[PDB]
Amino acid sequence: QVYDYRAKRARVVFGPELVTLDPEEQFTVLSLSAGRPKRPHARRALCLL
Amino acid sequence: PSGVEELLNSAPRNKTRVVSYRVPHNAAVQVYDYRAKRARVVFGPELVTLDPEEQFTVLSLSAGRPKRPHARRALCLL
Amino acid sequence: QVYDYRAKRARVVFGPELVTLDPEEQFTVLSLSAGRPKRPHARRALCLLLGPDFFTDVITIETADHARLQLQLAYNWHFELKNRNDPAEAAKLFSVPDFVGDACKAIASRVRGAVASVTFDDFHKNSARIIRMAVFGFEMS
Amino acid sequence: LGPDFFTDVITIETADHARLQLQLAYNWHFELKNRNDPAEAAKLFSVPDFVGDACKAIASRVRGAVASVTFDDFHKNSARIIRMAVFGFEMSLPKARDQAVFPQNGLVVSSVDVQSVEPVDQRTRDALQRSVQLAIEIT
Amino acid sequence: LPKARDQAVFPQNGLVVSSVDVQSVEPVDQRTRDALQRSVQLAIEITTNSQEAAAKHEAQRLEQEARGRLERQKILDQSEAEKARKELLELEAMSM
Amino acid sequence: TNSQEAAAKHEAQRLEQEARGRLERQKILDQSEAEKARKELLELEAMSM
Repeated sequence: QVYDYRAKRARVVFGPELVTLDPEEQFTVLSLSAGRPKRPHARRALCLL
Repeated sequence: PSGVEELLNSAPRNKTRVVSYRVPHNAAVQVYDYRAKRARVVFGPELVTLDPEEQFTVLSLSAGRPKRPHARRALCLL
Repeated sequence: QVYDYRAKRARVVFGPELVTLDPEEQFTVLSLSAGRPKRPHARRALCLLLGPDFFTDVITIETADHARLQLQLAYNWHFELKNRNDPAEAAKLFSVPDFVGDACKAIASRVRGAVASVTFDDFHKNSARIIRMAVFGFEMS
Repeated sequence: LGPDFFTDVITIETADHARLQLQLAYNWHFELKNRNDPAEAAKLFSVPDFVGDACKAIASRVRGAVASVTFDDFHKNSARIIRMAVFGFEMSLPKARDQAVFPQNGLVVSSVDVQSVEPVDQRTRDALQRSVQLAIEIT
Repeated sequence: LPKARDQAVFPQNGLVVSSVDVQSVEPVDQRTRDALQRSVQLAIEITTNSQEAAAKHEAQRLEQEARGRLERQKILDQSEAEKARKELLELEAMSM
Repeated sequence: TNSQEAAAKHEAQRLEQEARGRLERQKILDQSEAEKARKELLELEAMSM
Protein backbone atom coordinates (compact mmCIF):
# COMPACT_ATOMS: atom_id res chain seq x y z
CA GLN A 1 0.00 0.00 0.00
CA VAL A 2 1.11 3.57 -0.69
CA TYR A 3 -0.22 6.91 0.55
CA ASP A 4 -0.49 9.97 -1.70
CA TYR A 5 0.35 13.24 0.03
CA ARG A 6 -0.76 15.16 -3.07
CA ALA A 7 -4.22 13.63 -3.43
CA LYS A 8 -4.37 13.17 0.34
CA ARG A 9 -5.35 9.58 -0.43
CA ALA A 10 -3.99 6.11 0.29
CA ARG A 11 -4.26 3.29 -2.24
CA VAL A 12 -3.60 -0.44 -1.90
CA VAL A 13 -2.52 -3.02 -4.48
CA PHE A 14 -1.45 -6.68 -4.59
CA GLY A 15 -0.78 -9.58 -6.94
CA PRO A 16 1.21 -9.56 -10.21
CA GLU A 17 1.05 -5.79 -10.78
CA LEU A 18 4.03 -3.45 -10.47
CA VAL A 19 3.57 -0.23 -8.50
CA THR A 20 4.08 3.17 -10.18
CA LEU A 21 4.12 6.06 -7.72
CA ASP A 22 3.07 9.66 -8.09
CA PRO A 23 5.87 11.95 -6.82
CA GLU A 24 4.18 12.69 -3.48
CA GLU A 25 3.19 9.04 -2.97
CA GLN A 26 5.11 7.06 -0.35
CA PHE A 27 5.40 3.34 0.48
CA THR A 28 3.82 1.93 3.62
CA VAL A 29 6.96 0.28 5.01
CA LEU A 30 6.23 -2.49 7.51
CA SER A 31 8.44 -3.76 10.32
CA LEU A 32 8.50 -7.55 10.66
CA SER A 33 9.36 -10.02 13.40
CA ALA A 34 12.33 -11.92 12.01
CA GLY A 35 15.64 -13.19 13.30
CA ARG A 36 16.42 -16.88 13.71
CA PRO A 37 13.47 -17.18 16.12
CA LYS A 38 11.65 -13.88 16.77
CA ARG A 39 12.64 -10.21 17.01
CA PRO A 40 10.33 -7.15 17.06
CA HIS A 41 12.40 -5.19 14.52
CA ALA A 42 14.08 -7.30 11.83
CA ARG A 43 13.79 -7.66 8.03
CA ARG A 44 11.56 -4.62 7.59
CA ALA A 45 9.69 -4.78 4.29
CA LEU A 46 6.78 -3.16 2.48
CA CYS A 47 5.96 -6.45 0.74
CA LEU A 48 3.45 -8.04 3.13
CA LEU A 49 2.66 -11.67 2.30
CA PRO B 1 11.71 24.22 19.35
CA SER B 2 14.28 21.47 18.72
CA GLY B 3 11.48 19.52 17.03
CA VAL B 4 13.68 19.52 13.96
CA GLU B 5 15.40 16.13 14.24
CA GLU B 6 12.16 14.24 14.90
CA LEU B 7 10.71 15.31 11.55
CA LEU B 8 14.02 15.12 9.69
CA ASN B 9 13.79 11.44 10.58
CA SER B 10 22.78 15.55 7.14
CA ALA B 11 22.18 18.84 5.33
CA PRO B 12 20.16 21.34 7.39
CA ARG B 13 16.58 22.03 6.31
CA ASN B 14 15.82 25.26 4.49
CA LYS B 15 14.03 27.05 7.31
CA THR B 16 12.56 29.51 4.81
CA ARG B 17 11.13 26.46 3.03
CA VAL B 18 7.78 25.49 4.54
CA VAL B 19 7.96 22.87 7.28
CA SER B 20 6.09 19.65 6.55
CA TYR B 21 5.68 16.17 8.00
CA ARG B 22 4.14 13.03 6.51
CA VAL B 23 1.69 11.37 8.87
CA PRO B 24 1.67 7.54 8.99
CA HIS B 25 -1.79 6.04 8.46
CA ASN B 26 -2.28 4.81 12.03
CA ALA B 27 -0.31 7.75 13.44
CA ALA B 28 -1.95 10.89 14.85
CA VAL B 29 -0.61 14.40 15.44
CA GLN B 30 -1.76 17.86 16.54
CA VAL B 31 -0.44 21.40 16.20
CA TYR B 32 -1.42 24.65 17.93
CA ASP B 33 -1.63 27.97 16.09
CA TYR B 34 -0.42 30.94 18.13
CA ARG B 35 -1.61 33.30 15.39
CA ALA B 36 -5.19 32.05 15.12
CA LYS B 37 -5.10 31.14 18.82
CA ARG B 38 -6.40 27.75 17.69
CA ALA B 39 -5.25 24.13 17.89
CA ARG B 40 -5.91 21.67 15.07
CA VAL B 41 -5.50 17.89 14.90
CA VAL B 42 -4.81 15.59 11.95
CA PHE B 43 -4.03 11.91 11.32
CA GLY B 44 -3.75 9.29 8.59
CA PRO B 45 -2.00 9.59 5.20
CA GLU B 46 -1.92 13.40 5.09
CA LEU B 47 1.24 15.49 5.44
CA VAL B 48 1.16 18.46 7.81
CA THR B 49 1.80 22.00 6.52
CA LEU B 50 2.24 24.56 9.30
CA ASP B 51 1.43 28.23 9.44
CA PRO B 52 4.48 30.16 10.75
CA GLU B 53 3.09 30.58 14.28
CA GLU B 54 1.88 26.97 14.43
CA GLN B 55 3.83 24.55 16.63
CA PHE B 56 3.90 20.75 16.98
CA THR B 57 2.45 19.06 20.05
CA VAL B 58 5.55 17.06 20.97
CA LEU B 59 4.80 14.05 23.18
CA SER B 60 7.11 12.29 25.62
CA LEU B 61 6.90 8.50 25.50
CA SER B 62 7.78 5.65 27.84
CA ALA B 63 10.49 3.75 26.00
CA GLY B 64 13.79 2.12 26.86
CA ARG B 65 14.31 -1.65 26.76
CA PRO B 66 11.53 -2.04 29.35
CA LYS B 67 10.01 1.26 30.53
CA ARG B 68 11.28 4.79 31.13
CA PRO B 69 9.23 7.97 31.73
CA HIS B 70 11.24 10.09 29.28
CA ALA B 71 12.56 8.23 26.23
CA ARG B 72 11.97 8.37 22.46
CA ARG B 73 9.95 11.58 22.57
CA ALA B 74 7.83 11.95 19.43
CA LEU B 75 4.93 13.97 18.07
CA CYS B 76 3.74 10.99 16.02
CA LEU B 77 1.31 9.28 18.39
CA LEU B 78 0.18 5.84 17.21
CA GLN C 1 -0.96 33.55 35.19
CA VAL C 2 0.59 37.03 35.17
CA TYR C 3 -0.02 40.08 37.35
CA ASP C 4 -0.11 43.61 35.94
CA TYR C 5 1.45 46.23 38.21
CA ARG C 6 0.25 48.98 35.88
CA ALA C 7 -3.42 48.01 35.76
CA LYS C 8 -3.13 46.63 39.30
CA ARG C 9 -4.76 43.51 37.89
CA ALA C 10 -3.87 39.83 37.55
CA ARG C 11 -4.91 37.78 34.52
CA VAL C 12 -4.80 34.04 33.88
CA VAL C 13 -4.50 32.08 30.62
CA PHE C 14 -4.05 28.47 29.49
CA GLY C 15 -4.15 26.20 26.46
CA PRO C 16 -2.64 26.80 23.00
CA GLU C 17 -2.29 30.59 23.34
CA LEU C 18 1.04 32.40 23.68
CA VAL C 19 1.35 35.06 26.39
CA THR C 20 2.16 38.68 25.48
CA LEU C 21 2.99 40.83 28.50
CA ASP C 22 2.47 44.51 29.15
CA PRO C 23 5.73 46.06 30.42
CA GLU C 24 4.64 46.12 34.08
CA GLU C 25 3.18 42.60 33.90
CA GLN C 26 5.10 39.81 35.62
CA PHE C 27 4.91 36.00 35.51
CA THR C 28 3.56 34.04 38.46
CA VAL C 29 6.56 31.74 38.88
CA LEU C 30 5.75 28.53 40.77
CA SER C 31 8.09 26.33 42.79
CA LEU C 32 7.60 22.61 42.23
CA SER C 33 8.43 19.44 44.14
CA ALA C 34 10.85 17.61 41.87
CA GLY C 35 14.07 15.67 42.26
CA ARG C 36 14.30 11.93 41.67
CA PRO C 37 11.70 11.39 44.41
CA LYS C 38 10.52 14.61 46.09
CA ARG C 39 12.09 17.95 47.00
CA PRO C 40 10.32 21.15 48.15
CA HIS C 41 12.31 23.43 45.81
CA ALA C 42 13.26 21.88 42.47
CA ARG C 43 12.42 22.53 38.79
CA ARG C 44 10.65 25.83 39.45
CA ALA C 45 8.35 26.73 36.56
CA LEU C 46 5.51 29.09 35.69
CA CYS C 47 3.96 26.47 33.41
CA LEU C 48 1.58 24.63 35.75
CA LEU C 49 0.12 21.45 34.25
CA LEU C 50 -3.63 20.83 34.37
CA GLY C 51 -3.54 17.54 32.47
CA PRO C 52 -3.69 13.99 33.86
CA ASP C 53 -0.34 12.56 34.94
CA PHE C 54 1.40 10.55 37.67
CA PHE C 55 3.58 11.67 40.58
CA THR C 56 7.07 10.24 40.94
CA ASP C 57 7.29 9.39 44.64
CA VAL C 58 8.50 6.81 47.15
CA ILE C 59 7.73 6.53 50.87
CA THR C 60 9.33 4.69 53.77
CA ILE C 61 6.81 3.55 56.41
CA GLU C 62 6.91 1.71 59.72
CA THR C 63 4.62 -1.25 60.36
CA ALA C 64 3.30 -2.35 63.75
CA ASP C 65 5.97 -5.06 63.75
CA HIS C 66 8.68 -2.36 63.66
CA ALA C 67 9.65 -3.40 60.14
CA ARG C 68 10.25 -0.25 58.09
CA LEU C 69 9.75 -0.53 54.33
CA GLN C 70 9.95 1.79 51.32
CA LEU C 71 7.33 1.83 48.56
CA GLN C 72 6.87 3.82 45.34
CA LEU C 73 3.47 5.21 44.34
CA ALA C 74 2.32 6.34 40.89
CA TYR C 75 -0.29 8.78 42.25
CA ASN C 76 -2.63 9.36 39.30
CA TRP C 77 -3.81 12.97 39.38
CA HIS C 78 -5.39 15.87 37.51
CA PHE C 79 -6.89 19.33 38.06
CA GLU C 80 -10.68 19.32 37.77
CA LEU C 81 -12.28 22.52 36.47
CA LYS C 82 -15.96 23.28 37.07
CA ASN C 83 -15.31 26.47 35.10
CA ARG C 84 -12.65 28.23 33.04
CA ASN C 85 -14.24 31.66 32.68
CA ASP C 86 -13.80 32.44 36.38
CA PRO C 87 -10.62 34.36 37.32
CA ALA C 88 -11.22 33.51 40.99
CA GLU C 89 -11.13 29.72 40.70
CA ALA C 90 -8.07 30.05 38.49
CA ALA C 91 -6.52 32.13 41.24
CA LYS C 92 -7.40 29.26 43.55
CA LEU C 93 -5.47 26.96 41.22
CA PHE C 94 -2.27 28.92 41.85
CA SER C 95 -3.10 29.94 45.42
CA VAL C 96 -1.18 26.92 46.67
CA PRO C 97 2.58 27.53 47.11
CA ASP C 98 3.27 23.89 46.19
CA PHE C 99 0.37 21.57 45.33
CA VAL C 100 2.49 18.52 44.53
CA GLY C 101 4.74 18.55 47.58
CA ASP C 102 1.80 19.21 49.84
CA ALA C 103 -0.05 16.37 48.14
CA CYS C 104 2.77 13.85 48.40
CA LYS C 105 3.54 14.88 51.97
CA ALA C 106 -0.03 14.81 53.25
CA ILE C 107 -0.67 11.51 51.51
CA ALA C 108 2.62 10.26 52.95
CA SER C 109 1.58 11.10 56.50
CA ARG C 110 -1.76 9.44 55.82
CA VAL C 111 0.02 6.30 54.62
CA ARG C 112 2.12 6.35 57.78
CA GLY C 113 -1.08 6.66 59.78
CA ALA C 114 -2.50 3.74 57.85
CA VAL C 115 0.45 1.37 58.22
CA ALA C 116 0.94 2.38 61.86
CA SER C 117 -1.99 0.16 62.85
CA VAL C 118 -1.74 -2.53 60.16
CA THR C 119 0.47 -5.58 60.73
CA PHE C 120 3.34 -6.34 58.34
CA ASP C 121 1.84 -9.70 57.38
CA ASP C 122 -1.56 -8.50 56.20
CA PHE C 123 0.13 -5.55 54.54
CA HIS C 124 2.55 -7.74 52.59
CA LYS C 125 -0.31 -10.07 51.66
CA ASN C 126 -2.65 -7.19 50.83
CA SER C 127 -1.00 -3.78 50.40
CA ALA C 128 -2.90 -2.40 47.40
CA ARG C 129 -6.29 -2.35 49.13
CA ILE C 130 -5.48 -0.88 52.52
CA ILE C 131 -2.96 1.58 51.05
CA ARG C 132 -5.78 3.16 49.06
CA MET C 133 -8.79 2.90 51.35
CA ALA C 134 -7.10 4.22 54.50
CA VAL C 135 -5.60 7.43 53.10
CA PHE C 136 -8.71 8.83 51.41
CA GLY C 137 -12.42 8.21 50.99
CA PHE C 138 -15.03 6.54 53.17
CA GLU C 139 -17.55 3.70 52.89
CA MET C 140 -18.94 3.10 49.41
CA SER C 141 -20.56 -0.32 49.77
CA LEU D 1 -1.32 34.42 53.35
CA GLY D 2 -1.61 31.39 51.07
CA PRO D 3 -1.93 27.71 52.03
CA ASP D 4 1.38 25.94 52.66
CA PHE D 5 3.16 23.50 54.97
CA PHE D 6 5.62 24.11 57.81
CA THR D 7 9.01 22.42 57.72
CA ASP D 8 9.43 21.10 61.25
CA VAL D 9 10.63 18.15 63.34
CA ILE D 10 10.10 17.45 67.04
CA THR D 11 11.77 15.17 69.56
CA ILE D 12 9.37 13.87 72.24
CA GLU D 13 9.58 11.63 75.29
CA THR D 14 7.12 8.76 75.75
CA ALA D 15 5.97 7.34 79.09
CA ASP D 16 8.43 4.48 78.55
CA HIS D 17 11.31 6.99 78.56
CA ALA D 18 11.95 6.34 74.87
CA ARG D 19 12.63 9.67 73.17
CA LEU D 20 11.84 9.90 69.46
CA GLN D 21 11.99 12.57 66.74
CA LEU D 22 9.19 13.12 64.23
CA GLN D 23 8.65 15.52 61.32
CA LEU D 24 5.29 17.24 60.77
CA ALA D 25 3.99 18.87 57.58
CA TYR D 26 1.67 21.29 59.43
CA ASN D 27 -0.83 22.38 56.77
CA TRP D 28 -1.72 26.02 57.38
CA HIS D 29 -3.22 29.23 56.00
CA PHE D 30 -4.41 32.68 57.08
CA GLU D 31 -8.20 32.95 57.10
CA LEU D 32 -9.65 36.39 56.33
CA LYS D 33 -13.20 37.30 57.31
CA ASN D 34 -12.47 40.67 55.69
CA ARG D 35 -9.83 42.50 53.65
CA ASN D 36 -11.19 46.04 53.83
CA ASP D 37 -10.43 46.33 57.55
CA PRO D 38 -7.05 47.89 58.46
CA ALA D 39 -7.44 46.64 62.03
CA GLU D 40 -7.66 42.92 61.28
CA ALA D 41 -4.75 43.32 58.88
CA ALA D 42 -2.85 44.94 61.74
CA LYS D 43 -3.78 41.86 63.75
CA LEU D 44 -2.20 39.75 61.01
CA PHE D 45 1.17 41.40 61.61
CA SER D 46 0.69 42.02 65.33
CA VAL D 47 2.46 38.74 66.05
CA PRO D 48 6.28 39.05 66.25
CA ASP D 49 6.63 35.51 64.85
CA PHE D 50 3.51 33.52 63.96
CA VAL D 51 5.33 30.46 62.63
CA GLY D 52 7.79 29.96 65.47
CA ASP D 53 5.08 30.53 68.03
CA ALA D 54 2.91 28.05 66.15
CA CYS D 55 5.54 25.34 65.88
CA LYS D 56 6.64 25.86 69.47
CA ALA D 57 3.18 25.86 71.02
CA ILE D 58 2.17 22.85 68.95
CA ALA D 59 5.46 21.22 69.97
CA SER D 60 4.74 21.67 73.66
CA ARG D 61 1.24 20.33 73.06
CA VAL D 62 2.69 17.26 71.35
CA ARG D 63 5.01 16.78 74.31
CA GLY D 64 2.00 17.05 76.59
CA ALA D 65 0.23 14.48 74.44
CA VAL D 66 3.01 11.90 74.28
CA ALA D 67 3.84 12.41 77.97
CA SER D 68 0.83 10.29 78.92
CA VAL D 69 0.69 7.94 75.92
CA THR D 70 2.70 4.70 75.94
CA PHE D 71 5.32 4.07 73.25
CA ASP D 72 3.51 0.95 72.02
CA ASP D 73 0.13 2.51 71.27
CA PHE D 74 1.92 5.53 69.84
CA HIS D 75 4.01 3.45 67.46
CA LYS D 76 0.93 1.45 66.49
CA ASN D 77 -1.24 4.56 66.20
CA SER D 78 0.62 7.87 66.05
CA ALA D 79 -1.39 9.74 63.40
CA ARG D 80 -4.62 9.79 65.39
CA ILE D 81 -3.46 10.78 68.86
CA ILE D 82 -0.88 13.23 67.49
CA ARG D 83 -3.72 15.22 65.94
CA MET D 84 -6.56 14.88 68.42
CA ALA D 85 -4.56 15.68 71.56
CA VAL D 86 -2.92 18.93 70.44
CA PHE D 87 -6.03 20.74 69.18
CA GLY D 88 -9.80 20.42 69.00
CA PHE D 89 -12.36 18.66 71.17
CA GLU D 90 -15.10 16.05 70.75
CA MET D 91 -16.78 15.97 67.34
CA SER D 92 -18.63 12.65 67.43
CA LEU D 93 -13.49 10.73 73.77
CA PRO D 94 -14.54 11.57 70.18
CA LYS D 95 -11.80 12.39 67.67
CA ALA D 96 -10.87 16.08 67.66
CA ARG D 97 -11.70 18.58 64.92
CA ASP D 98 -9.11 18.79 62.13
CA GLN D 99 -9.12 22.58 62.19
CA ALA D 100 -6.87 24.61 64.49
CA VAL D 101 -6.88 28.37 64.99
CA PHE D 102 -4.82 31.19 66.51
CA PRO D 103 -7.09 34.15 67.43
CA GLN D 104 -4.15 36.43 68.26
CA ASN D 105 -3.41 36.87 64.56
CA GLY D 106 -6.22 34.98 62.83
CA LEU D 107 -4.01 32.03 61.84
CA VAL D 108 -5.61 28.71 60.90
CA VAL D 109 -3.72 25.40 60.90
CA SER D 110 -5.24 22.49 58.96
CA SER D 111 -4.60 18.74 59.09
CA VAL D 112 -1.11 17.60 60.09
CA ASP D 113 0.48 14.92 57.91
CA VAL D 114 2.92 12.34 59.27
CA GLN D 115 5.57 10.19 57.60
CA SER D 116 8.26 9.47 60.19
CA VAL D 117 8.35 8.46 63.86
CA GLU D 118 11.88 7.06 64.15
CA PRO D 119 13.26 6.70 67.71
CA VAL D 120 16.27 8.80 68.72
CA ASP D 121 17.85 5.63 70.11
CA GLN D 122 19.20 3.43 67.33
CA ARG D 123 19.44 0.53 69.78
CA THR D 124 15.67 0.74 70.21
CA ARG D 125 15.42 0.51 66.43
CA ASP D 126 17.56 -2.62 66.70
CA ALA D 127 15.12 -3.95 69.29
CA LEU D 128 12.08 -3.40 67.09
CA GLN D 129 14.13 -4.87 64.25
CA ARG D 130 14.67 -8.05 66.23
CA SER D 131 10.98 -7.98 67.12
CA VAL D 132 9.75 -7.89 63.52
CA GLN D 133 12.47 -10.43 62.74
CA LEU D 134 10.71 -12.62 65.29
CA ALA D 135 7.44 -11.75 63.57
CA ILE D 136 8.39 -12.99 60.11
CA GLU D 137 9.67 -16.29 61.49
CA ILE D 138 6.66 -16.94 63.71
CA THR D 139 4.56 -16.28 60.61
CA LEU E 1 -9.02 20.11 91.92
CA PRO E 2 -10.26 21.46 88.55
CA LYS E 3 -7.65 22.41 85.94
CA ALA E 4 -6.45 26.00 86.30
CA ARG E 5 -7.29 28.87 83.96
CA ASP E 6 -4.91 29.26 81.02
CA GLN E 7 -4.63 33.01 81.53
CA ALA E 8 -2.08 34.59 83.86
CA VAL E 9 -1.76 38.25 84.81
CA PHE E 10 0.60 40.71 86.48
CA PRO E 11 -1.37 43.68 87.93
CA GLN E 12 1.79 45.64 88.79
CA ASN E 13 2.29 46.49 85.12
CA GLY E 14 -0.77 45.01 83.41
CA LEU E 15 1.13 42.08 81.90
CA VAL E 16 -0.77 39.01 80.70
CA VAL E 17 0.86 35.61 80.14
CA SER E 18 -1.01 33.07 78.00
CA SER E 19 -0.64 29.30 77.63
CA VAL E 20 2.81 27.82 78.21
CA ASP E 21 4.04 25.33 75.59
CA VAL E 22 6.37 22.45 76.43
CA GLN E 23 8.73 20.36 74.31
CA SER E 24 11.54 19.15 76.57
CA VAL E 25 11.81 17.68 80.07
CA GLU E 26 15.24 16.03 79.91
CA PRO E 27 16.85 15.14 83.28
CA VAL E 28 20.07 16.90 84.28
CA ASP E 29 21.50 13.49 85.15
CA GLN E 30 22.48 11.56 82.02
CA ARG E 31 22.68 8.37 84.08
CA THR E 32 18.98 8.78 84.84
CA ARG E 33 18.44 9.03 81.09
CA ASP E 34 20.35 5.76 80.81
CA ALA E 35 18.02 4.28 83.41
CA LEU E 36 14.88 5.30 81.54
CA GLN E 37 16.60 4.07 78.39
CA ARG E 38 17.05 0.63 79.93
CA SER E 39 13.44 0.83 81.11
CA VAL E 40 11.97 1.45 77.67
CA GLN E 41 14.43 -1.14 76.37
CA LEU E 42 12.70 -3.52 78.77
CA ALA E 43 9.39 -2.23 77.44
CA ILE E 44 9.98 -3.09 73.79
CA GLU E 45 11.11 -6.61 74.66
CA ILE E 46 8.23 -7.33 77.02
CA THR E 47 5.97 -6.15 74.20
CA THR E 48 7.71 -8.65 71.92
CA ASN E 49 6.95 -11.22 74.60
CA SER E 50 3.34 -10.09 74.41
CA GLN E 51 2.99 -10.48 70.65
CA GLU E 52 4.84 -13.79 70.87
CA ALA E 53 2.41 -14.93 73.56
CA ALA E 54 -0.48 -13.93 71.33
CA ALA E 55 0.81 -15.78 68.28
CA LYS E 56 1.63 -18.76 70.48
CA HIS E 57 -1.83 -18.99 72.04
CA GLU E 58 -3.41 -18.52 68.63
CA ALA E 59 -1.34 -21.13 66.81
CA GLN E 60 -1.85 -23.51 69.71
CA ARG E 61 -5.62 -23.07 69.60
CA LEU E 62 -5.64 -23.52 65.83
CA GLU E 63 -3.56 -26.68 66.04
CA GLN E 64 -5.95 -27.87 68.73
CA GLU E 65 -9.05 -27.32 66.62
CA ALA E 66 -7.26 -28.87 63.65
CA ARG E 67 -6.16 -32.02 65.45
CA GLY E 68 -9.70 -32.27 66.77
CA ARG E 69 -11.05 -32.17 63.23
CA LEU E 70 -8.58 -34.75 61.97
CA GLU E 71 -9.39 -36.88 65.00
CA ARG E 72 -13.10 -36.82 64.24
CA GLN E 73 -12.29 -37.74 60.65
CA LYS E 74 -10.24 -40.63 62.01
CA ILE E 75 -13.17 -41.91 64.04
CA LEU E 76 -15.39 -41.54 60.99
CA ASP E 77 -13.03 -43.45 58.70
CA GLN E 78 -12.84 -46.08 61.40
CA SER E 79 -16.62 -46.20 61.22
CA GLU E 80 -16.91 -46.92 57.49
CA ALA E 81 -13.93 -49.26 57.81
CA GLU E 82 -15.97 -50.94 60.53
CA LYS E 83 -18.80 -51.27 58.03
CA ALA E 84 -16.72 -52.94 55.34
CA ARG E 85 -15.09 -55.03 58.05
CA LYS E 86 -18.55 -56.09 59.13
CA GLU E 87 -19.47 -57.22 55.63
CA LEU E 88 -16.16 -59.06 55.47
CA LEU E 89 -17.09 -60.69 58.77
CA GLU E 90 -20.36 -61.80 57.21
CA LEU E 91 -18.73 -63.39 54.18
CA GLU E 92 -16.09 -64.88 56.46
CA ALA E 93 -18.85 -66.24 58.66
CA MET E 94 -20.65 -67.99 55.82
CA SER E 95 -17.35 -69.24 54.42
CA MET E 96 -16.06 -70.59 57.73
CA THR F 1 10.48 -0.21 86.05
CA ASN F 2 9.73 -3.04 88.46
CA SER F 3 6.21 -1.66 88.69
CA GLN F 4 5.55 -1.56 84.95
CA GLU F 5 7.16 -4.98 84.63
CA ALA F 6 4.86 -6.30 87.35
CA ALA F 7 1.89 -4.83 85.50
CA ALA F 8 2.82 -6.37 82.16
CA LYS F 9 3.57 -9.65 83.91
CA HIS F 10 0.23 -9.84 85.70
CA GLU F 11 -1.55 -8.84 82.51
CA ALA F 12 0.18 -11.34 80.23
CA GLN F 13 -0.30 -14.02 82.86
CA ARG F 14 -4.02 -13.33 83.11
CA LEU F 15 -4.35 -13.30 79.32
CA GLU F 16 -2.50 -16.59 78.99
CA GLN F 17 -4.77 -17.96 81.70
CA GLU F 18 -7.97 -16.94 79.93
CA ALA F 19 -6.52 -18.22 76.66
CA ARG F 20 -5.52 -21.64 77.98
CA GLY F 21 -8.97 -21.82 79.54
CA ARG F 22 -10.56 -21.19 76.15
CA LEU F 23 -8.39 -23.75 74.40
CA GLU F 24 -9.13 -26.19 77.21
CA ARG F 25 -12.87 -25.79 76.76
CA GLN F 26 -12.39 -26.30 73.04
CA LYS F 27 -10.48 -29.47 73.87
CA ILE F 28 -13.34 -30.80 75.97
CA LEU F 29 -15.74 -29.90 73.17
CA ASP F 30 -13.70 -31.66 70.48
CA GLN F 31 -13.51 -34.61 72.83
CA SER F 32 -17.29 -34.47 72.94
CA GLU F 33 -17.90 -34.70 69.18
CA ALA F 34 -15.09 -37.24 68.98
CA GLU F 35 -17.05 -39.12 71.64
CA LYS F 36 -20.07 -38.94 69.35
CA ALA F 37 -18.31 -40.40 66.32
CA ARG F 38 -16.65 -42.91 68.63
CA LYS F 39 -20.10 -43.87 69.85
CA GLU F 40 -21.35 -44.49 66.32
CA LEU F 41 -18.21 -46.51 65.67
CA LEU F 42 -19.01 -48.48 68.82
CA GLU F 43 -22.46 -49.16 67.40
CA LEU F 44 -21.18 -50.47 64.09
CA GLU F 45 -18.50 -52.40 65.95
CA ALA F 46 -21.19 -53.84 68.19
CA MET F 47 -23.31 -55.11 65.32
CA SER F 48 -20.22 -56.38 63.51
CA MET F 49 -18.81 -58.21 66.52
